[PDB]
Amino acid sequence: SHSVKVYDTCIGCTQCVRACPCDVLEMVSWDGCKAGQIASAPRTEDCIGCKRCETACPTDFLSVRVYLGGETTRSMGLAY
Amino acid sequence: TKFPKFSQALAQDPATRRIWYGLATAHDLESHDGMTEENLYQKIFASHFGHLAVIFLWTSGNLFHVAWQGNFEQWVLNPLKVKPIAHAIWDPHFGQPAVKAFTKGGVSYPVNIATSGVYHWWYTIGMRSNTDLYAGSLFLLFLAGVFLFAGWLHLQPKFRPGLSWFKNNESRLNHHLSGLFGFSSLAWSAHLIHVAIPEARGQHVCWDNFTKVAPHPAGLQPFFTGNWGAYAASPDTTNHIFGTSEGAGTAILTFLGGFHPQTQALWLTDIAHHHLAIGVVFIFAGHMYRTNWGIGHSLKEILDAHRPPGGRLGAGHKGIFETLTNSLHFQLGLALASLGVITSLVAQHMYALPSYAFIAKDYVTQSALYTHHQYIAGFLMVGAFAHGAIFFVRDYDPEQNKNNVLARILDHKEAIISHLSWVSLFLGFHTLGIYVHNDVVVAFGTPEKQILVEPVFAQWIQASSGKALYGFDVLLSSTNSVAANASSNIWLPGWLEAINSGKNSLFLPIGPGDFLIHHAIALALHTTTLILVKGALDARGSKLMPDKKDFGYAFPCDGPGRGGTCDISAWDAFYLSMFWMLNTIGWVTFYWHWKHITIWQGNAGQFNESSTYIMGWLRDYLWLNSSPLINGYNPFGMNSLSVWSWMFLFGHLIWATGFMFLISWRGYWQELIETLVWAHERTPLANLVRWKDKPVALSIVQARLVGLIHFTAGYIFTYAAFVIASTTGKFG
Amino acid sequence: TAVKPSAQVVWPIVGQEVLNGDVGGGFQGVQVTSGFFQIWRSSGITSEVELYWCALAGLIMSGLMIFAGWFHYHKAAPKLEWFQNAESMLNHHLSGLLGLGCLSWAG
Amino acid sequence: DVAGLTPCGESKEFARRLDGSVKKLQTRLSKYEAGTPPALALQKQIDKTKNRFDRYGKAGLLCGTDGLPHLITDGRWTHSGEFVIPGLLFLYVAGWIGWVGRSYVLFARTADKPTEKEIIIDVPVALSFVSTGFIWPFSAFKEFTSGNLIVPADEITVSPR
Amino acid sequence: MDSNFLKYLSTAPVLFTVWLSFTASFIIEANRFFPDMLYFPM
Amino acid sequence: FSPVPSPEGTKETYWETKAPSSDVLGIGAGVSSGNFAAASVFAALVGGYCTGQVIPLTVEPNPLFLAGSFLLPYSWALHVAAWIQKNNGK
Amino acid sequence: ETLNLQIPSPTFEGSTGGWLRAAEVEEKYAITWTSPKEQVFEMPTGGAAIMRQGENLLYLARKEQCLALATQVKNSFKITDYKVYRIFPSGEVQYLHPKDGVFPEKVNAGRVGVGNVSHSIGKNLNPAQIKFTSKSFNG
Amino acid sequence: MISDTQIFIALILALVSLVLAIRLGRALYQ
Ligand code: CLA
Ligand code: CLA
Ligand code: CLA
Ligand code: CLA
Ligand code: CLA
Ligand code: CLA
Ligand SMILES: CC1=CCCC(C)(C)[C@H]1/C=C/C(C)=C/C=C/C(C)=C/C=C/C=C(C)/C=C/C=C(C)/C=C/C1=C(C)CCCC1(C)C
Ligand SMILES: CC1=CCCC(C)(C)[C@H]1/C=C/C(C)=C/C=C/C(C)=C/C=C/C=C(C)/C=C/C=C(C)/C=C/C1=C(C)CCCC1(C)C
Ligand code: SF4
Ligand code: SF4
Ligand code: SF4
Repeated sequence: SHSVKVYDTCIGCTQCVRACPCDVLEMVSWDGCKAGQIASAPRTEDCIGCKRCETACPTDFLSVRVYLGGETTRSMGLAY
Repeated sequence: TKFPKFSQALAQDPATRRIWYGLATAHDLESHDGMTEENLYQKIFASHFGHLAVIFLWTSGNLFHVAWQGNFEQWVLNPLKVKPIAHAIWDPHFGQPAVKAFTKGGVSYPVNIATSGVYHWWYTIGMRSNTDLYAGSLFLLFLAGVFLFAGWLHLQPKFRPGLSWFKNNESRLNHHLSGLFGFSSLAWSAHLIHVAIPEARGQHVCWDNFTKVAPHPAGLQPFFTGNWGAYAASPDTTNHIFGTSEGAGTAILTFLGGFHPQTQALWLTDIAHHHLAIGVVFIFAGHMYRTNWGIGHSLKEILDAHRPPGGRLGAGHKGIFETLTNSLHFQLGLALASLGVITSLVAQHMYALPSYAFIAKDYVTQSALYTHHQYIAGFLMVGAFAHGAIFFVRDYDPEQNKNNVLARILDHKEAIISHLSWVSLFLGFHTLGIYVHNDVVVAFGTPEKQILVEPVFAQWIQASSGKALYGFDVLLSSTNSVAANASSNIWLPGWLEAINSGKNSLFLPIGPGDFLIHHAIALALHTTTLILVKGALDARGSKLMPDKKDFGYAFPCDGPGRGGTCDISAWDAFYLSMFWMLNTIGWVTFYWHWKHITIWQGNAGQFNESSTYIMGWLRDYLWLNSSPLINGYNPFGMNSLSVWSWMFLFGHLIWATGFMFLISWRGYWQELIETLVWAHERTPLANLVRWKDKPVALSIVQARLVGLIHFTAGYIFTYAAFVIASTTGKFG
Repeated sequence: TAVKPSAQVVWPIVGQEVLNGDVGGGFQGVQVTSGFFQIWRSSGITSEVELYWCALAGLIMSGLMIFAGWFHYHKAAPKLEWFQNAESMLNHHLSGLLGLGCLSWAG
Repeated sequence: DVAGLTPCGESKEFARRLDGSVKKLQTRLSKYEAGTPPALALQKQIDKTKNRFDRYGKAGLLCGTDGLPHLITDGRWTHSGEFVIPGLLFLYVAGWIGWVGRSYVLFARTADKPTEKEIIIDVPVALSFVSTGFIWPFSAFKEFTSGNLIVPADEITVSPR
Repeated sequence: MDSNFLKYLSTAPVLFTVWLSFTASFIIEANRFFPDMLYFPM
Repeated sequence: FSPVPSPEGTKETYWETKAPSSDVLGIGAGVSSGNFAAASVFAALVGGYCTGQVIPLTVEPNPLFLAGSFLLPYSWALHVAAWIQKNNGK
Repeated sequence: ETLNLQIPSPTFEGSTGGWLRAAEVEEKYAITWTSPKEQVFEMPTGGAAIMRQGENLLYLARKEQCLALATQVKNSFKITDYKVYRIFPSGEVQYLHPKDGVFPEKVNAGRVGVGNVSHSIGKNLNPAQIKFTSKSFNG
Repeated sequence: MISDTQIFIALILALVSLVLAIRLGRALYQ
């Protein structure tokens, strides 16, 4: 699977989760940012590696970071 | 599900990508699962013994196929007229016209004519018969077996070297300088003095008589008295017929300089004295480092103490010792940069100063050897920068390298890269502009208007070495000079004869075309360096991707965000610079070959007038010399240049097929493949057969590599077919 | 059959006047391959004066089309229901444009 | 002479270049009548060819064995009109363009919207700047020394490495 | 003259094309009156 | 990544002072600066003499003048050592 | 909670873009939603289908195929009633989306953060530091 | 010229080299 990380520079804008086509990311409560929430990745096995979450990230360096790793049928986007 | 046993991430991939990536990552032992440093160095050691053996099997094969199928004994009788045979052809696809067309070489069977020069090398070093070529092939088969057993043996538990052994820098340097470089150069002098020198003079010396046949009539008594100049007395006469006793001297060590007048090669006594000198020098250099007896240098102490007190290099080389030793990629990069410069020296000094008898009249061999070693040079130099990029990504620790030369190179990475960008642009704009100026003015019927700039600096260098063509009267060219007087009693008479005579490639005449092409090569070397240096320096990060190090050396991209990140990896700057390497070695070998074929006709002025504009390069080199090559077969028959005629088209095909992988990218191909997966599953009588691995399109990095390999292979096969067939078909 | 068509002459500037080659008919110019000479002979022009009148007719049409584009965007722009008349447009482009085009050209 | 070259005025190969270049045009002129426009054009081309070769012969250029002028660019003052002096003219114009553009980008930074000044150029101000370039070596060296050309290394964005 | 038409003529492509046409035009005129200048004459 | 070995007796030679410590001279660490400066001038004169006397090289050069000609580059390292020893108070 | 296998499906005239043998041998995805109307939507795998008024059931080969229909149904027809399931060939039905009844874009209690790194991205360890040791590059 | 027996000696030594190559490749592969 791919490995998806969220760094503590996340402002909790929820945009990376909305971008996610594969329900990899979700919002959890976090007191670090003003929004009271940070992104989380409890479903990186469904991560295809599209990196749409990275594009939606408005932080200077993407708080969400996809690291392409081992490929599976799910992470390869194979309908066969 | 278990082929990449070194990679569980690939061994669980259900696609065809697993096979490709397991094949492509097989030799990257550092990335293998559960890899310790002990096991890494011990597998590299054993696989270095396997490379040693492959080289020896390759050389034994060349010797065996020439001993068996070649015409070596016919060639040594008459080396200027007989064409050397590489090996025979047994091809069941041949027609009888093809069988007849390849039956040259004075034999009764189809053959390939050797362009490798191994006949001239084996002739020069002593080999006379097929029995000793075969004996050499046998000895190399034994040595290949010895190094295969050594590779297996040093994988056994008691014979496994420790990491303390693998990083003993001082003992390895002492032994490689004094034993591997120096003593084997001294032993090579012994081979020349004991075998090659007597057999160049008609007297056979083999293992059967070499302890009862003295190389010198006096014989090891002048050496043990200090009367060393008695070994230079009575050199080979200018009437010497190589291989025979007539005109032969008794000297075994000389500094005559220039060339043997018949073979047009360097004197073998000069070569024997060269390896004796360079041997003693390297042996002395191999006593530099402290190993076990308290004399010598510690490499750590030398590197730590070389920080200039002005502070301009920062901490200097503090910590460079550890970085080099711990980083196999830093060592590979130093080794490959060093080796690439040498095989460029090999290419440049072997055409201008040939050592082998009757080569430099084998124009095909000279062209093939120069082209071969320059392409090897470009590959080694690009790989050196590649492994410097891999060093920065994988082995470079900034905390261990604080304010070093390495940190301070990264600190000004933008000054280095932007000034390489400037010099590349500078040279490119002007060199192309002068070339286009020349093309436009010649096209408009006004060749005089051409901007022709004489290569005065290089001509001054030629004159400084004794060329009298330009009338500089500098150093050796001036008869009454300190430099000229000093070498007059030793090497200058021969050198002046060699340099001034126009029958050799030593300091070939240079004019405006030479200037323009040298500037083109400067643009190419600077631009390949720009791409490679930009890749190495930005390997660990950039404004576009600050954490690039975390992704590795070879990754596809960071996605379409931040504007687009295609070809952002350091591997992708290797990939892009590989085209620039091919382009520069193209410019170098096109220049070398065109200048030499024009000189070899006796028509050097045709290069002098046509090389200053690009249509001269197109019509007078590529189009004019294509005609023997592309007529290797036609509707009127075929000749022995048909194979190069087929290879030339084969290179054009591979090269163009590479464009498919480089222009068309993955999403198109994955959508084709999904329709093929649908079609196979829906076709009756065919859906009984199922793939074990799901067919996927090639990866982004893999297709860049596949297109690069196809481009490169097409480049090599096209030019090899051209440089060999045009020179063979023309013979001049 | 002997003179080569040429309708482009270069200025002598940087030696480029070599491009005014000897195309024939006491003339130097760039040989043209667009087949206009054969079109004009097929039209029956047989005079350079009539080619000047055709150049003026093209110039007048060019002015009328650039005026019509300005007029039909800025002064009188048709509504969408005008453009969505495919039957009317096809009737006029078959009958009027192509049909009277062929009829007038045949005439 | 220099580098074994011959002055173009006494080299026979330059003279045969001129003679062949004039013969090519004279055989093109041999197919036209005297007053016709192609003949007049061809004769002016012959006159230009003769003027070019006549000027090059008396210029101190050095010809090769091929009869074409060669440029000596090692720095010698007897040949400074081929690279050193044209190069000084270039560097003056190039530094002019560079100083003028640099002055305009520094002006445009102090604008209400800096990026409109670079796609819609303030032409009176930019023409004031194009007039500034005639004394760029002094203007730029005083700019350099007064700490206004070079910004310090800690005011420049760099990659983490 | 209209200020918006002058602001249009101050746009980057118009000034670029006019300035490089003026530049090209005096290179052409200088090579017309004084052709074949391979060297600075001295 | 693993301990990198160095020969026994390897000591620290990184310096940021005016001169390196005399330990960078190895076996010449205890030699006085006057002794290096005099050895340096002596080596420069005898090396230059021995070099000069065999500049037209013959097939019979004097081996002592060849060996003595090696004192000229050796004199360079000697005066660098002289500078290091004077700036260490030796 | 569990997938009612009897839910009627949208009216699709079939397509070649649907699922292949890996759906019946590895995994299949299902998406259900309630529609207020008998309305035409676009299939992720091809042409157009008609979702029925009431509850609809779909069988797709990918979770992205399911979530693509989910976005089309939420942005054009305003259905927020979509549940995405992964059905194993064994017959096990795995509920996927939204995983805890609340959309991922909305915070929910009892969600534990996975993948969260306590420092910013420039404080990642260099690869040389993590070489020949199992220690992770995220500090 | 090379005898058939000489070629057979070369083939014997290359077979010994093949066996040692197999043994090294298996050892490197583990
Ligand atoms: C019989 C009438 C008629 C004619 C001749 C045309 C002709 C044309 N229409 Mg059409 N059009 C018509 C009716 C007509 N339209 C109607 C009724 C509608 C409404 C439904 C449209 C809607 C329409 C649209 C929406 C578009 C056109 C376009 C075009 C042009 C196509 C490009 C081309 O080949 O031009 C080259 C051929 C020529 C002959 C150029 C001549 C130009 C004039 C206008 C032709 C007629 C001149 C005059 C009638 C001749 C008098 C003869 C006299 C000397 C005796 C062409 C000028 C397209 C276009 O390019 O827009 C400009 C376009 O987008 N038309
Ligand atoms: C005298 C002692 C000695 C000698 C001879 C060698 C020899 C060798 N060692 Mg070394 N080694 C030694 C002691 C020694 N070792 C010690 C003491 C240690 C421990 C501290 C090591 C530790 C060590 C390691 C860790 C490794 C080696 C390796 C090697 C091999 C290098 C690969 C090769 O083919 O290069 C051959 C190089 C040359 C022949 C010289 C290069 C010539 C230059 C490049 C240009 C000259 C061009 C010239 C004209 C040639 C023309 C040829 C002709 C066609 C014209 C080589 C056989 C490596 C290897 O492959 O393992 C088997 C390796 O990994 N050694
Ligand atoms: C003929 C083929 C060709 C040419 C000319 C270039 C040219 C260049 N390459 Mg490219 N390249 C090519 C093929 C080519 N490449 C291929 C096949 C590859 C493999 C992918 C690469 C990969 C590559 C990389 C990876 C890099 C380059 C770089 C460079 C530059 C190196 C020379 C330089 O710095 O200044 C020479 C400049 C020129 C030759 C430009 C010509 C000047 C123009 C034509 C002026 C003309 C003006 C005219 C009026 C325009 C009319 C337009 C009209 C519409 C009005 C230059 C832009 C390097 C670079 O950018 O370094 C700074 C670099 O990093 N190239
Ligand atoms: C930075 C650009 C550059 C580069 C990489 C090279 C590279 C090379 N040159 Mg070229 N050369 C250059 C600029 C350059 N040259 C210029 C501007 C001139 C004057 C026209 C020459 C004239 C020249 C000759 C005559 C010869 C070479 C040769 C060579 C080769 C050997 C090394 C040498 O002589 O360097 C030459 C290095 C320099 C001249 C210094 C370059 C550094 C500066 C920055 C260049 C810019 C200077 C500036 C534009 C002019 C000064 C102003 C002046 C008008 C007052 C090598 C291919 C030789 C060769 O192999 O030809 C076969 C040779 O004989 N060069
Ligand atoms: C980039 C666009 C382009 C350009 C520059 C040219 C340039 C040229 N064309 Mg070509 N042409 C093009 C596109 C283009 N063509 C296309 C797309 C078509 C298909 C309709 C044609 C069909 C075509 C024909 C049939 C002829 C030319 C001719 C010519 C030459 C003379 C120009 C002229 O006055 O034509 C004048 C055209 C004529 C005198 C004959 C016109 C006959 C056609 C059938 C009229 C149809 C008009 C009608 C409005 C088309 C509607 C499209 C239809 C499908 C509804 C010149 C080389 C002529 C040539 O090569 O002579 C040497 C010629 O006979 N062109
Ligand atoms: C006049 C403005 C200007 C100035 C002062 C500079 C200054 C510089 N540039 Mg250049 N550059 C410019 C515009 C300018 N740039 C533009 C518009 C482009 C896009 C084509 C580039 C592209 C560029 C590259 C690709 C490189 C440089 C490099 C450099 C540096 C080396 C100097 C050099 O050789 O220039 C070289 C100049 C060029 C290659 C392009 C010249 C572009 C034209 C001629 C200038 C534009 C004129 C401008 C429109 C003036 C309008 C002002 C007016 C309204 C008053 C230096 C920092 C090099 C570097 O980093 O080395 C250290 C380098 O590699 N620049
Ligand atoms: C890339 C590669 C992979 C893995 C790593 C690696 C090991 C380091 C590397 C090395 C690869 C290497 C080094 C590969 C080496 C491959 C080699 C050396 C292959 C040699 C084959 C020789 C044969 C089959 C001859 C057989 C002769 C016969 C049967 C004659 C028999 C007989 C005749 C007639 C006469 C005598 C009697 C009999 C006995 C009857
Ligand atoms: C990218 C990268 C990242 C970090 C790690 C890394 C691998 C190290 C690195 C790679 C770096 C690489 C790939 C570096 C490549 C470096 C190279 C190719 C350096 C070439 C050096 C050649 C020199 C200094 C020639 C000197 C000749 C001289 C002095 C001749 C003198 C003369 C003599 C004697 C005779 C003639 C007269 C004259 C002219 C006087
Ligand atoms: S987008 Fe970047 S910032 Fe906005 S939530 Fe996802 S991670 Fe945090
Ligand atoms: S990569 Fe595509 S899938 Fe993986 S998390 Fe970012 S968005 Fe969701
Ligand atoms: S195009 Fe291919 S490479 Fe370029 S960004 Fe999108 S994916 Fe990465």
